[PDB]
Amino acid sequence: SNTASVVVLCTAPDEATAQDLAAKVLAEKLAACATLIPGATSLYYWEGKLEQEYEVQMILKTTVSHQQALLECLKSHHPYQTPELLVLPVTHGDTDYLSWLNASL
Amino acid sequence: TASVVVLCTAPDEATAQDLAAKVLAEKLAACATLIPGATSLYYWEGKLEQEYEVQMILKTTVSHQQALLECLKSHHPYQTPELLVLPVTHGDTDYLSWLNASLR
Amino acid sequence: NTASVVVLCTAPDEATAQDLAAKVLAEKLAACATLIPGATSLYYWEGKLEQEYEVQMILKTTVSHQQALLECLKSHHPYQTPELLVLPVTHGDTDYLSWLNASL
Repeated sequence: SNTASVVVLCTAPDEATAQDLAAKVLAEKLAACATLIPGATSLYYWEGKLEQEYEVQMILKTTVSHQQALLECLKSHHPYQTPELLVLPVTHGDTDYLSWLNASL
Repeated sequence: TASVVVLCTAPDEATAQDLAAKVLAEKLAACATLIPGATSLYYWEGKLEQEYEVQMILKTTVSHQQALLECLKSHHPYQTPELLVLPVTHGDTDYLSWLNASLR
Repeated sequence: NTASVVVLCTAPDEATAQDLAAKVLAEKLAACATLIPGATSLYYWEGKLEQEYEVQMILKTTVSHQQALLECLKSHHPYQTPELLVLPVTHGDTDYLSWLNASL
């Protein structure tokens, strides 16, 4: 059987950072795959001020058994103090793809 | 305190940015990420439509999700825009703390 | 009114993504498909870091159709084993969800 999987959402200030973060967690085998979507814009209040920054949206694939380690790793290498680090559950997926995801870890 | 992620689409960046600033000011979401350059396909009144759109991803909590949806829906140019809620099973403690603190 | 879900699938290019979306829509296995080109997928293969420019697909459907959608998507997909993951929708705008269920 395959271990339950998840997708992790994280945002980086730019493409270089996003790729460095992705390369690192992939090497550490904490994620099986990482999708980087550049050209994004994030709006949020930071200490009372409305900010609007350019960001690269990251979507990382891994399993529940690695999510904790993945977030800890991402947070350490991330330039931001409190980066976006959210985990969404994958309730279902193609069996063979999930096997590859599991095998990659 | 359970966090959730909300999916919404807008016709252009101006409208998307307007929607975000609005819900952020009302403290119904802590953050909104906009992704332009997208395309949506769906049937409408019998024909397959293909529209250029901006994908929105907002972060909030279960306690605020309903109010967030109503507000977005109200200011959205469309009558029935995409408004979907996905559950967050885990997240960095500090980020989640910041998210909750940013809400109403 | 069946529970809805969102399906993530990655396509190698814009043409493939639109063809896949049109196909599943015609088959009534999804209600809507959002395509985000310009995405980069990173993963190890044969021992070396692969970097592919792809299209991120986000499809809307219900749990009663998730399995059929995945099978249709995989079959028409040019890759042998494309990314095919299902995320649950725990909530959403009532009218939107009704339209979603009705489109199926």
